[PDB]
Amino acid sequence: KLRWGIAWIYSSSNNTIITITDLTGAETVARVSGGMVVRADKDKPSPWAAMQAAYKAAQLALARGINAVHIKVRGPGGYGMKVPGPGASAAIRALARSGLVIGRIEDVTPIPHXTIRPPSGRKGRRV
RNA sequence: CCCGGGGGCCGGGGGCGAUACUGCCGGGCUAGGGGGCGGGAGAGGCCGCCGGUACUCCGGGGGUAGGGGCGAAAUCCGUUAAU
Ligand SMILES: [Mg+2]
Ligand SMILES: [Mg+2]
Ligand SMILES: [Mg+2]
Repeated sequence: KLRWGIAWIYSSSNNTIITITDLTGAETVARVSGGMVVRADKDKPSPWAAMQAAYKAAQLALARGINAVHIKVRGPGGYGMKVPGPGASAAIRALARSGLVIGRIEDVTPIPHXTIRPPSGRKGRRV
């Protein structure tokens, strides 16, 4: 008997956030971030930070009764980075090793169908 | 240098001629141009109605305490429940 849930992974260039919830996504069983598992702010987007956060969220979900999960990885969608950051792969790898039953792995980064004006002006981030 | 003769001194007018070229007058054409008909092409324009995701904000439910940012941080957001 497999109780199903969803692992949302937010992999940005500065941090990662793993939220494990029920299959409707309304009930949250666990939620970990890189700042909750890493000493300094410089290591939040580290694959180590994503790996240990995925471990902690997985043990919490297994302890609270979730044994199977789909995976939805994402980055900051719209006027930002349209790809998951550097910790999504490590997070899913730690999820797989934690003993949780994997369903479907999908990218759910929100895509603007046009858009809004992004930051940094018109000369870019360095001029 | 002076004398004598011819030429020019770029022009005006008169007379007699020529009609290729330009102009004028008349007639006729279709080669350029314009006006058409037909089937298509186009982010051409104005006007009206509608949608797509993204986004921000707001209200409620889940769930704690971080989030955001950077080369590193810090200001900043958050325990009136944030991400
Ligand atoms: Mg003489
Ligand atoms: Mg004279
Ligand atoms: Mg003289």
